[PDB]
Amino acid sequence: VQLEPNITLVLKHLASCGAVVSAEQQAALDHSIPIKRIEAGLRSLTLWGRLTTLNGKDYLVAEGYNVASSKEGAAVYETKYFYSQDGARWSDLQPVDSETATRCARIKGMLSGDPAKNYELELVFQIPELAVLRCRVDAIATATSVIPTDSTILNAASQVVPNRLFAGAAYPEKLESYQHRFSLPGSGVTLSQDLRGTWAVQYDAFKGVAQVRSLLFPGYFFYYAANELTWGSLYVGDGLRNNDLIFML
Amino acid sequence: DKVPPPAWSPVFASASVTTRNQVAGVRSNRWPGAVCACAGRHFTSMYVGWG
Amino acid sequence: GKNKVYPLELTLEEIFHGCLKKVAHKRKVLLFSGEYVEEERQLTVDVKPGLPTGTRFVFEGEGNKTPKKEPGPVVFVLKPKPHPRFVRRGSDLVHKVTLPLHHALIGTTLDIRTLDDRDLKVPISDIMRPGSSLTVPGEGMPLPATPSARGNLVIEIDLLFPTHLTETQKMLLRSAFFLPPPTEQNEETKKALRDYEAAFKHDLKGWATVFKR
Amino acid sequence: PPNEFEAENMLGAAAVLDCLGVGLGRELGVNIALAAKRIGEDPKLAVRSVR
Amino acid sequence: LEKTFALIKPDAVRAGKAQEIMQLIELNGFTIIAKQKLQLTRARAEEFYGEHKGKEFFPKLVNFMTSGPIWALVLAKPGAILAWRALMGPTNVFKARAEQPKCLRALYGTDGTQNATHGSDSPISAAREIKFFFPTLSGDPTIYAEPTAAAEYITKRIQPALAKALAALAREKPSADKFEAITFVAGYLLQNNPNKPKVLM
Repeated sequence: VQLEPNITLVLKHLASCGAVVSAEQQAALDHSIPIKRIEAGLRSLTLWGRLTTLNGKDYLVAEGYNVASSKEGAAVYETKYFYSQDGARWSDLQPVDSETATRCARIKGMLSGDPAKNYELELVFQIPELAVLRCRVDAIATATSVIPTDSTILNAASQVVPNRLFAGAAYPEKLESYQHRFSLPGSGVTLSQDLRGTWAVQYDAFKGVAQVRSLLFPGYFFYYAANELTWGSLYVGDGLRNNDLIFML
Repeated sequence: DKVPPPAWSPVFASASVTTRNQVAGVRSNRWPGAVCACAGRHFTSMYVGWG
Repeated sequence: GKNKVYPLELTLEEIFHGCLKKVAHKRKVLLFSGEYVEEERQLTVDVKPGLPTGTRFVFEGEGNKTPKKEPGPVVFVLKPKPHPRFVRRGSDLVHKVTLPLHHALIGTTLDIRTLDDRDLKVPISDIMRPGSSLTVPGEGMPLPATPSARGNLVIEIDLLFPTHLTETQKMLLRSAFFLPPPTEQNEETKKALRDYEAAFKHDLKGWATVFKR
Repeated sequence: PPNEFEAENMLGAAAVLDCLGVGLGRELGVNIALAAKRIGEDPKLAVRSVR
Repeated sequence: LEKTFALIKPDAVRAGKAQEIMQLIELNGFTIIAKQKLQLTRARAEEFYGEHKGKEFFPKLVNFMTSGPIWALVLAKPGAILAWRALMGPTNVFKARAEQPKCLRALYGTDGTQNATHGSDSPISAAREIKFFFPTLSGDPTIYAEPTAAAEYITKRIQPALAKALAALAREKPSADKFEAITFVAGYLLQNNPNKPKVLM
């Protein structure tokens, strides 16, 4: 039914889970999301998340794509990520090559504010902080991008497009009603096929709203309201990974 | 990094340092989700999150 | 076997998108008259997206016609007009931006308007070295072989050092360039730094944000 | 430097107005507070008071 | 059901009245087959205004038409050409205001040359211009599909290059399979042809 999640509805439904942004930053977002959506050629630019930092200048990260195709048995989106400290002026996040993509996953810690920070590894490897930020965003998006099943569909020329006749998911408390965004529409892959204890679902059946929380990445929340058929997802907190899931559960 | 992070980090309410009436608080790095806020004579502490 | 070679000037936008030019030719046919007689032919030349500079388009059978020899072909050699922003270097563009020193050290975001009608804001990811550069992948000219992939935009950085500095500014710079690591600082050092930061960012009598006269 | 002027606590005013249920709403209130700062800060447009 | 060409000039686009013009066009029964916003260059406009070659008003006409972006539209209706001439009204704005006050020239035009719209005159000119701005828009399956005209078309343009290609293929005689010969003849046609040049790098 919906074609792009709102920022206001998402920030309203996920407020209870701590997924909130400052009010001045909220107004700046309201003004400066369309500006970036028009400056860049994108046609769907939403807010992805907000990563914390050693300063107060958290990283607000937005994501936008033009084309979304079906390549090699996977729905692939040519995503582009932007970051900002305040909601006013956005900058871009260039992708990182594989050598850095492997040398950036060993840098556990909380990111600092200035995006001109260099971490050191071992000879010494000097890595920029924006590379680490992009690595963390890519990992979280690979592990957590959640949408209701059958919300997308395949057309001619093999483009994944919103299912304009989507009638919602029956049993919105079962994990079988949600799927990764990069699963092809025909495939029966859902969040159930992931590790059993990774995802937690709390479903308010009276107000008809379901919340899916990631336990492997503790700061990722997703909401799905069935009566109005609106689904959104945000990530608040840093992008570190919960390795010892077996002990916590 | 070879510098251990501090246990408390600042948090602001505006991107400009000239706004007239802005709250400004601190946030715990050890227990994530614990915040303290102060505006004039009205101050607060609150913890939201996983324990 | 003589041929007439003509420059063909194109703008970077045309080569990026793929133009379709109609050029005029003044061809001479020799007759019994003392002077020649000439005519204007129209030629349609179809430049493909991102053809390399120096491409030769040869029209066979077009050229001045002597009484005995069939005229040789006419050659058009592709060259680009100068651009205010970009200069192409093979398959990728080059942008030469003059950068302030504090933009180099502290870091800012360069603003670049691409050949396509999209703006671009690229952060400075570290302390930009003198004579260093930055690379934005997928933001160059298209590949002539494959009509999807492109090169990578290259920002060549030429720092713009300040012309004047006072002695107190030099004192502040030396204090910034020799500050001890944060795990080596005294409590007096931390208190002094906090006081100075609260004074420099003072909302009414501090100089952290000023309005240009 | 920014001009020194005399305004009220506009963010508090917006909070009060939203509490009572009248006025322009909180989001416009943040913008008004920042535009009034824009007006009052102007050295050329030297104002003693903005409201 | 016929269709005509019509362009909104830069004067009605600089004043932000393009959308209202489209709405009025649609309200009267037209159907916008295809639209495109585009800025002509000097050469393209001069080729566009070929009929008024060497006229007295040509300099200012070509200078105005390339001062800003315009809109190009194809409008479909049973009486599209005459209906668009009537709706578009008299060609002179000062005459238009007196004669027909509620017409596009009177409402949005300002000057003899800044009439704010341009339409076609006759079906031949309309088809020519639609082909000029929309090379891929189909149409006119009756005049083009005509045994005498089709034979003339093949003989005059396609036949001279094809005969040489089929001869070279008969000389070479490639593999008896279809695909190799088809690829060979297609490559030959795309390699040496009269109107296009040969590309070397």
